Amino acid sequence: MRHYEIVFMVHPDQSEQVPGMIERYTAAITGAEGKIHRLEDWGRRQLAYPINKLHKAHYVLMNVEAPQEVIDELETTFRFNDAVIRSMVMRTKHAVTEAS
Amino acid sequence: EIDYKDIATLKNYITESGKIVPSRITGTRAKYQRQLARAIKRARYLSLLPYTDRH
Amino acid sequence: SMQDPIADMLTRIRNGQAANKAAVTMPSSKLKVAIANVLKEEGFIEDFKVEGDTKPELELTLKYFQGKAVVESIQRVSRPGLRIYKRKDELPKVMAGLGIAVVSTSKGVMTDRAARQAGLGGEIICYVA
Amino acid sequence: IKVRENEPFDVALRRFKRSCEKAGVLAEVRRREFYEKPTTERKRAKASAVK
Amino acid sequence: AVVKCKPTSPGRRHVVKVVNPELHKGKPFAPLLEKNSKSGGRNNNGRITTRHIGGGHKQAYRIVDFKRNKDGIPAVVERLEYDPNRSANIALVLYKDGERRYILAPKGLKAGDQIQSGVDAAIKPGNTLPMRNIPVGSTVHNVEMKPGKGGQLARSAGTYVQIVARDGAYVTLRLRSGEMRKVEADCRATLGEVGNAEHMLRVLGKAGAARWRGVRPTVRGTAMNPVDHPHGGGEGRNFGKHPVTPWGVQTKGKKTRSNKRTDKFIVRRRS
Amino acid sequence: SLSTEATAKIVSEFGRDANDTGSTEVQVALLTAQINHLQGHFAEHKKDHHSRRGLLRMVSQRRKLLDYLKRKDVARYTQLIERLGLRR
RNA sequence: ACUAUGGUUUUUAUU
RNA sequence: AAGCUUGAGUCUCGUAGAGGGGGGUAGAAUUCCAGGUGUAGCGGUGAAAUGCGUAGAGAUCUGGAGGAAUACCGGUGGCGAAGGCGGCCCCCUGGACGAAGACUGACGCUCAGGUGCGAAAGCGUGGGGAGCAAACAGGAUUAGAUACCCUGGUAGUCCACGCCGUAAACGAUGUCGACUUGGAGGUUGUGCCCUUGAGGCGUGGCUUCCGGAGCUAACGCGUUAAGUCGACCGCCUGGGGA
Repeated sequence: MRHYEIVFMVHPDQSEQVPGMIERYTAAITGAEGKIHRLEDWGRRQLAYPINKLHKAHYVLMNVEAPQEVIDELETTFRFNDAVIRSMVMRTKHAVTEAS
Repeated sequence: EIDYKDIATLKNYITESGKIVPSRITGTRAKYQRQLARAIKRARYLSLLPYTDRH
Repeated sequence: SMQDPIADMLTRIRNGQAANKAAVTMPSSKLKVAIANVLKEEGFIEDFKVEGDTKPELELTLKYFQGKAVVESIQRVSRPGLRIYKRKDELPKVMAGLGIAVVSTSKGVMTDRAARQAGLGGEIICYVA
Repeated sequence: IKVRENEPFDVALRRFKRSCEKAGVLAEVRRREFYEKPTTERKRAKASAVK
Repeated sequence: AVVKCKPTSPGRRHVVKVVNPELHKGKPFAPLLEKNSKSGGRNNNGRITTRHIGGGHKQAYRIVDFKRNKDGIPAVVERLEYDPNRSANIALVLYKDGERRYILAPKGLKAGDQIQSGVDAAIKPGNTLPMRNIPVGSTVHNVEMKPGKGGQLARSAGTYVQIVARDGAYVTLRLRSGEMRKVEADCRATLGEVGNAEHMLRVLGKAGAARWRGVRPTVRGTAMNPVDHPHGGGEGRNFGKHPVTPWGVQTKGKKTRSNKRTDKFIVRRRS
Repeated sequence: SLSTEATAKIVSEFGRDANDTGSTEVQVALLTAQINHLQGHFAEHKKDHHSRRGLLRMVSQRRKLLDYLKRKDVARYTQLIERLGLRR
């Protein structure tokens, strides 16, 4: 298995369609012996620039260990959800411990 | 190091114009200057730092 | 890289003379040591040592005189890709009797003086005076 | 470096040409070490006792 | 995508053909056909009204949906097909609760692909919705001017139009002609681009291969008697005259729009 | 490089004694595993320059050792073509 | 703002 | 030939890197498009004209597409058969090189023929065209302007696939390897030292200047040599014709 961070932004006018994706793909990772080390809300931040009429956004931090083809099949799952703005997949750095 | 989700210490290595501070004013070792310089750019893609600096 | 065992020997005996260095080192071989003994017997060097087992090293003690080096004329007058051979009657004269040529005979390394003494020819490997 | 305080008016005067950037502070005459002193002063003062 | 033919027979060296693995090649779906009767390019009194149409060869009609049948209902593409009367060709769709229909092809090379309809549609190509729902910068085809049995603007292969502003009951958009038009927003448009876009790469290699599909070569004006076409040449084939139609009017740069009525939709016309 | 296990599947199985690489055929067999893994570099992708050029470099390296096997190893070429599918 | 040129060629030996 | 394991290459753990391939993705402004606010200017040179605008430009809001490229990071700091290569993220991967052991046993180095490859420009069959722009159509300058200067603009620059194969490809020095001189600077590993160091002492790996022997017609080279030497390959006999 491989380790990844995954830290994503939620679109404030599509936001109700995210839990039906992420709380339902936790089975698709753990069915492959993978792990999700937090999936914690990082709250509504004001942005350093307006992303074309978007200036305040909600953040979530995942922390994951999985097969690489299950994170590739999660990328198409984030893209087909469209309420999420970048998955921000980043390699290695090992698993999080003691709540960071 | 390993994190760019917080910036309150990372901003110490950025100019008021948003560009990276030269290591010779901070005494920072060149391997860590390179890491901090790329970490400052990584934090722009999480929208925690601007790209401009036009007004 | 390294084609012949003495192509790095003659230069290291000729060089270091202006700084009057009393010693020089080089990698050691059967032919280098067989030459070092005759260069001591003819008074061109004062001592030679071998040091090692699997890739040995050779140190030569160089000879000097009042304000001067002693080995002022040393050349191969042959090349490893196009070697020089002579018959027992045809071994080369050097400085019309004031120098000596070095020959590799079927009885080892010796001067042309000593090869003609025995009645032998061979390969010519150095000219010294 | 850029403008960060004014507020209804600024010093201006050749803004950042031979003022506040390059000679003084690095280059040409290399005097008064203004680039490499200000952190050493901030390292040693500090209070350093009883406010 | 198109490919060049081998010189296995005379003249074939110059031929280019269109090939699509997802194209059915078998027969159309039999309940969704009619014969499409033709009036031959002539009125009830035997006189020519349309020319170059004589000498046709059998074509049908796929009962093609321009009437926006089953509005607000989702569907799926089952197969891709050819249509002799529209350059974008056709697709066959199966609707949510039963039955098929043929639709003007949205850009795509696949089947098993779903589509949505009305204000519950996603902002994705091939979906059909009222223009009052689409955001500025959106591309659309088959955009509709009035509800009815037909459908207007952006239907030829590879065409689309893009919307630049929205205010009240109307939207403002940029045409392929260079015209700028302000159209009614309740009208049902399809997202993205209309399919094929390779229709002008057709060669029609053999001189009989235009004829066997009902296409007629147009009769050259200079080759006629001067009293049957005013452009007719002399015995030495000499030109010596300004270009004209078979009805005596000049054509090189001469304008013909005479309407003064369709003002509501006008912003800035083509230039 | 080849994995420690895909290496062991040659250097601790194919030689004439335990962990033998002094049988010249083991130097040809390990390269026949490395060149098959380099022909495995593709999918995903086809047009990688350093792998298409490095694949031909492993052909140069195999022509070196196979010509030597039919030159200085007496008879061991006909004792190897029964164990390597060099003619598929 | 603001420019193009003009062929060819020469001068001692001697203690 | 058989043993040795000094030349050369390799694995385990490790180092730095704008080296290459395949997929994704982002901030601004020049531009284009539609409506407000409010007016006649804008544009451009040595100085101007053609032009954009006056039928509503420039500027400033409002609301969005379209295209090429990636600020800082950046350091005589790094990598790559050569050519050449700096966004940020993922999926693959060559070379070089460090510690301590284990291994092949000459496996090196050179190379005719052959087959390999691009910084720009061009060609085939189609797409896409902001910033610029052979040719093109104007204007000014002029004696004329094909040139300076200026408004627009095609092919091209971008993209998919097959061709093109070149150069001041010049780091002008074909290549592997060893020895050696006076003084500094930069820069990546590993050992040793209670770092008693606010950094050295060894040993690998890397690297820029300034002297000096030898070397040159003169500039230059200078331990990373054009110095000292040895082997493999390749090339050469006046100018113009050409």
